[PDB]
Amino acid sequence: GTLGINGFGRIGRLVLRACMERNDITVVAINDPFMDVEYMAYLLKYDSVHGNFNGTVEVSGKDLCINGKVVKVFQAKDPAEIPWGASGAQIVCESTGVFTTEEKASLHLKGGAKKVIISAPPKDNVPMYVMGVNNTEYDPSKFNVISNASCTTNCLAPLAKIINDKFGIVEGLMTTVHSLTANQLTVDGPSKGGKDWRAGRCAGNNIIPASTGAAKAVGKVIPALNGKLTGMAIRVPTPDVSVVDLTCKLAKPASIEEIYQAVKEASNGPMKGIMGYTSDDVVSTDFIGCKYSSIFDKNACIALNDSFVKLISWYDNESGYSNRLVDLAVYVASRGL
Amino acid sequence: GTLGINGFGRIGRLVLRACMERNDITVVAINDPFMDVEYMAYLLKYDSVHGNFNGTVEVSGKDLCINGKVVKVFQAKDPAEIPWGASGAQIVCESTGVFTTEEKASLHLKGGAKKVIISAPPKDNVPMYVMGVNNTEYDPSKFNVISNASCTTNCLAPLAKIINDKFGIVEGLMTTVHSLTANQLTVDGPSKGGKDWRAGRCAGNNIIPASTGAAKAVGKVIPALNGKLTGMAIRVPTPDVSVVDLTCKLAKPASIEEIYQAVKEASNGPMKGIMGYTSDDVVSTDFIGCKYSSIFDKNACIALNDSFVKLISWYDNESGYSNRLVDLAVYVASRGL
Amino acid sequence: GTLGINGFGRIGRLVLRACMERNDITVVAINDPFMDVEYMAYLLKYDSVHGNFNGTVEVSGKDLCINGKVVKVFQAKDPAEIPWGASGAQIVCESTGVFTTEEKASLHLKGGAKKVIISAPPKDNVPMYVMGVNNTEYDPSKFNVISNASCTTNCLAPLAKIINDKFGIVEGLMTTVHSLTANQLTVDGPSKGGKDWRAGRCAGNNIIPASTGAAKAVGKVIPALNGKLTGMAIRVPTPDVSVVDLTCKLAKPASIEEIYQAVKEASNGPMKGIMGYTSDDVVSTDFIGCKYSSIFDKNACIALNDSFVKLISWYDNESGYSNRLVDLAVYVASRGL
Amino acid sequence: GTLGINGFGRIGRLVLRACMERNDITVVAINDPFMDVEYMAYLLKYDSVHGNFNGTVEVSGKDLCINGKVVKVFQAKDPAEIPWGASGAQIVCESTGVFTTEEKASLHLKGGAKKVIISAPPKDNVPMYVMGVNNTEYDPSKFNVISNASCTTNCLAPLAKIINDKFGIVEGLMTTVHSLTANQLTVDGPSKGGKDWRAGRCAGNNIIPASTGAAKAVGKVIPALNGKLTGMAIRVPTPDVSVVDLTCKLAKPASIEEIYQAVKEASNGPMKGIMGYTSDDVVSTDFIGCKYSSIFDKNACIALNDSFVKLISWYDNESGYSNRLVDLAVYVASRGL
Ligand SMILES: NC(=O)c1ccc[n+]([C@@H]2O[C@H](COP(=O)([O-])OP(=O)(O)OC[C@H]3O[C@@H](n4cnc5c(N)ncnc54)[C@H](O)[C@@H]3O)[C@@H](O)[C@H]2O)c1
Ligand SMILES: NC(=O)c1ccc[n+]([C@@H]2O[C@H](COP(=O)([O-])OP(=O)(O)OC[C@H]3O[C@@H](n4cnc5c(N)ncnc54)[C@H](O)[C@@H]3O)[C@@H](O)[C@H]2O)c1
Ligand SMILES: NC(=O)c1ccc[n+]([C@@H]2O[C@H](COP(=O)([O-])OP(=O)(O)OC[C@H]3O[C@@H](n4cnc5c(N)ncnc54)[C@H](O)[C@@H]3O)[C@@H](O)[C@H]2O)c1
Ligand SMILES: NC(=O)c1ccc[n+]([C@@H]2O[C@H](COP(=O)([O-])OP(=O)(O)OC[C@H]3O[C@@H](n4cnc5c(N)ncnc54)[C@H](O)[C@@H]3O)[C@@H](O)[C@H]2O)c1
Repeated sequence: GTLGINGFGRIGRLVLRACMERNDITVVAINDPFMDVEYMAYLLKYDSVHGNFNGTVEVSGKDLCINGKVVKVFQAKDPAEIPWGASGAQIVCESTGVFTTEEKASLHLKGGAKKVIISAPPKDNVPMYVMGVNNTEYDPSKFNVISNASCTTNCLAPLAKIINDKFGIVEGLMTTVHSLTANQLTVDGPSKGGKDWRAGRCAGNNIIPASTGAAKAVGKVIPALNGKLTGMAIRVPTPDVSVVDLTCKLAKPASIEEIYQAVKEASNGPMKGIMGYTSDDVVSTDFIGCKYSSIFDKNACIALNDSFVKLISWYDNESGYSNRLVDLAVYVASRGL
Repeated sequence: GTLGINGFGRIGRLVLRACMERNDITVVAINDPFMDVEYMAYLLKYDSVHGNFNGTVEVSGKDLCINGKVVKVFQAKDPAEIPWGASGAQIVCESTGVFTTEEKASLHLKGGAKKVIISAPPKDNVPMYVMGVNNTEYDPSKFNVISNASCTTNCLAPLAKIINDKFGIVEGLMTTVHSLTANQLTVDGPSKGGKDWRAGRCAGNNIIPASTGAAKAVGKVIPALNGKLTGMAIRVPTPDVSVVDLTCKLAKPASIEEIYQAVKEASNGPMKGIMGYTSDDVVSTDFIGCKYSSIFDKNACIALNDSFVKLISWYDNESGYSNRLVDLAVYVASRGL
Repeated sequence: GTLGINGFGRIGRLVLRACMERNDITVVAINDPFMDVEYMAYLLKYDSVHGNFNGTVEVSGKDLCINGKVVKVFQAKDPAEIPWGASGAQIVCESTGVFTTEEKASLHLKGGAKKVIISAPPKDNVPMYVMGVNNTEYDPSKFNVISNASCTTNCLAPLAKIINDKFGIVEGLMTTVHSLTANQLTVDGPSKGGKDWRAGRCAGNNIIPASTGAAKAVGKVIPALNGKLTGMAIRVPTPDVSVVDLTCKLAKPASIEEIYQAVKEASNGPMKGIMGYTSDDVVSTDFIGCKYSSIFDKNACIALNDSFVKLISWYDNESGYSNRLVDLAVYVASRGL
Repeated sequence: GTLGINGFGRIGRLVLRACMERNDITVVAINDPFMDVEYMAYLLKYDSVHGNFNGTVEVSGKDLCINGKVVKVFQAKDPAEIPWGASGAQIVCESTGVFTTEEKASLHLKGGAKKVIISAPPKDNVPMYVMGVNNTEYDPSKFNVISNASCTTNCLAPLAKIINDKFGIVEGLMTTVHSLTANQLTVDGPSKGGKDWRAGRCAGNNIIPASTGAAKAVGKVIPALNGKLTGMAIRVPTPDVSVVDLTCKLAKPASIEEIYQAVKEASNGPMKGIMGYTSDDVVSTDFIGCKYSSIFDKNACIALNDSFVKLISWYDNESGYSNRLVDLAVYVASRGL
């Protein structure tokens, strides 16, 4: 099982770091036109959130040598031009943020990639898989280009699945309090695209409302919840770790204690490694580098009555997501190509 | 109408700044044992959020001279010892955070104060008034010690009143994304009281869940909503301005447009000066120094269906609250003593 | 005296805000291709540091109406294409950051501008004027394109002039602790140009060393100090206000008290409005919106001996600079064209 | 070699974490009256800078069990009352910040401690040792109570020793750009002691000048430099890692390259483990958890001429200092008692 990364950004670099921990997938090629091999080596070795790379990075010459293993480096604007097949890359992690359609992401298959995982929710009807929710619905004969959804969908959908299966979600509304991202700016200025005028405001001293499609995305991943969730985000100045705040009306009565046991039962059985739980007095920094998709915080939750609850789940939007994308690439490899 | 301030902290100092804008109430005495007159002058003249004091501050000698008017200064630990009557202070703004019972705050009446406004939700059954919600229920013959509730209750209760009167709230759950406060710490350490273990975590790099009684407080201020709201807070690193995120099931169908008109109608009529609205792409810094209790953000709100909505309202937790406390002191003066 | 702004960024917008306070210069046209008239109106009305615009902004139709006065708006990538003469703009404030040569900035004169002020230190030998230092050396018959230097050069050169004239600078080394800027990124990523690899690291949680040419620039503005100063910057997460820390060996003995009087004498005479001083326990937020170039902080300075001193001067890098650029445009207008 | 910790704050807790990495010293007792055993366990297991404790923490019952080893816990205000001898603690790390005299810190010897290390510069003439500078001057027959100096003195004195021995320091002035500390406040308020009025200003949005005695302290640790250094600090909002900026006139000519080799030679020989160096484009976050006292940043330094240089050295003020205090406790144990 071999992996190519297009776009060596926050997700592309932490996907690389996650594979270097992992014995059943290897990164064999990277493409990023806005950094040479030496700048790629620097942004890999040093991270302002995730700390110094655990291992060795050197430049061998238009290639990286990461823990002693050769990683071919490319600088191609066009996906059709990256020689993925020559490099021996079977799956491409597409993490540029700018090839989020089947039309655009399928051009990677001309380079000789077998499968493409988009690291984003798609602009079209590319199927989204979330690990431990609907990843086993994946059909290798039907799709070559798939999406791993967003950080937030990977947080919310495991929690929503547990809740819906055990109690039933009638109606739900999510807020995500979300750490800041590359789309935001250090000082007030024109947003790229003049599209989210608010995203362009000084990131470090503002609470910034954002639209997110994450909650409607849970309706694709869990069709039972189609039209039962919507949601909004609030961007805050912290550098990493985000929190989903899911308000739902339940079809059956459930105490927070009953919900906590339902979560604990799934975390210790079918969603081992994806869903986690805590009863500790935790704060966002406590999950930097957490590999779980979703950590249910028992003591932060509040119920109005047995039927109407607000549930709090943490997620490392950088590190948790990247582990899931590597999980899905391992899973997709096991199903053939 | 004359005002004494006990506790020259964030609320005590901005109450002073609000009165200096105001022609129908004057601050005549301050008490704070943890700052001398010269340090009081400094913390008044300079503010990291609210900017340089608009006017003159000098030390005349154990007294302040603020815009040319003498303000007597005291350094008394015990409220029974502050000579409020001698200084000519009729109302005491009690903003220490440590005399939030009738038992403790009534000791100010021994000093010759006529009325006490607690600048906090009380630990006992002191009545809470919120301006433009239930302030006209105040009976001067029945209470000498009253509370102005919290910043958050002053944000949520005007919005909840508008919504409940027009559509009816069945059930509601609030999240407040709240700017950081004096209870928090710059670095991880023992909380004062070892009570909110999470509040003691490094304030500047963490998202910190908090308990808040603000939403249950709306059930005292609006008895129709007793038991219909609860709520939680999330402390974030921004220095000022907070946002209430009210998820409610409504008894009547309402679009966000219908809710926006209901808010606009109340902001331009009975809640002039308390409730505001915006359709601009606003972010938290845009309300620093806003005197409104609550600014409804039309474009941040989201409805799941005609009956289940999430509403977003901003509030300057420092400046908006302080104006309301000065409003209530003016109102309480007009009712006698 | 009329002013056109090319580049409606942090400096372009605060130059506009400074002129709206000012009765002897008017902004008559703006050019920015990366924002339409409606987005320009938004970024003008709302500021995360400088607060809500003091006055009215509306869109009249591909034009702004700012405090009731028409400001023509353009969206041209090429300076040769902006019709400055048609709009009646005599001086162009060139604040894009990308036309910092005479070759590139002189193309504005094809549009019918008479004079160009670059809002940056130049990449070539365009002359730099600093107000109250060497602005009277300006020869209108010799130069049409001039530079206003940097924020830091405007802080350091008034202080260096006072010190050098009174005591004599033998050798000096500057550090500027500098608030974050549009060149920085919210999260770790490729710098624009792959040039300052460090500038591309997460701005909000890092102390970031930077190169600055500000101190060598003081050697152009004050030729007596050519080769006597160099300097470096440290970027820190605060949103605005910077501090120059000038370590100098002096040719004559001077106590900090003697230096404080020298500064006070110049602030109250020849550098009225440019150089300021404080003996208060000030912190960076206390100078947000300060119009001075340089505020000498007496109590932060330290001398090793009568000859070797470290001097601390604050500056609002956004607001102070923008006032100086408007000052220089008023001055340049008074000298002819 | 056994260690007791008085004061389980940032330094007390990271001293514990450093010993748990270390095979030649064991923490056997902790005293902190402002946290019970359960709150001590929480503040040990979770850290907003240093991440989750690497190992196990449980409460056995008024005792901790840390990686399976019993650590006795006390809650005594008075040092004379802590039974250090009963617990088997030979050295006491005194890290409260409030027993920084021989008079006060010697009361720990009544509890049956043999030696006391103050984790601070002393208010009196307690001797200061810095590891790899003057620690071998320590005489166990002459002193039972010693100081490990400050974080900054441990950064500056190794660098100053290398520079002075090789080139000679004529005169030097230090600035430290310093991460925020427990003395600072989240919002503007009275400083504890009304002493550093500036330290009491909102920590997260301000650049705050501070006095530091660190540079004069280098004159005790290196008597050759008595009266040759002074220095000041600037507190900035970052949560950890600080940078010393040493401007010195040298007695011999030295290029930054010659200084870099002098540092490299000492880092790889006599100051192995204390002094480090980097030529990478590093930023403060890159040294979180660095165990070095001082990391010389070649590419951030600047020389005016061969004789007058500004040198930049990083230090983790929390983690680097704590390792040095554990180093000194190991060293002091090896010399007898
Ligand atoms: N960071 C998060 O919290 C997060 C979490 C989940 C998903 N995502 C998604 O992942 C994607 C990337 O996010 P990010 O945070 O890493 O952003 P980023 O800006 O840090 O990374 C994008 C990278 O792609 C590169 N790139 C741009 N155009 C390219 C091209 N034509 N070919 C190759 N490389 C190109 C850029 O140079 C950059 O390094 C987005 O779709 C985003 O929505 C981000
Ligand atoms: N800041 C906010 O956002 C906010 C908003 C609404 C209400 N409040 C409430 O207002 C109160 C004060 O809040 P704050 O933010 O100003 O806190 P703060 O810590 O800034 O102010 C409290 C002040 O009281 C002084 N004080 C303490 N003990 C005293 C005594 N015995 N006598 C006199 N003065 C004494 C302290 O020195 C300090 O200056 C609290 O009850 C708080 O919950 C705060
Ligand atoms: N902010 C500071 O502290 C500061 C202080 C002094 C000087 N400066 C200098 O001023 C300049 C601008 O700085 P800033 O902080 O405002 O940056 P900014 O990024 O906020 O502003 C630059 C603006 O120019 C626009 N622009 C880009 N290309 C253009 C083009 N071809 N035509 C017209 N407009 C174009 C951009 O859209 C943007 O709005 C730089 O040279 C900078 O070094 C900045
Ligand atoms: N954090 C740094 O960067 C740094 C670096 C080097 C040295 N220091 C020094 O170390 C000392 C502690 O610093 P810190 O940052 O850990 O501060 P801190 O406030 O985090 O820790 C002090 C601890 O001492 C406890 N304490 C107070 N009174 C006590 C008493 N009578 N008995 C026992 N415990 C008591 C407090 O509860 C607290 O947990 C200070 O002298 C400081 O100057 C700090």
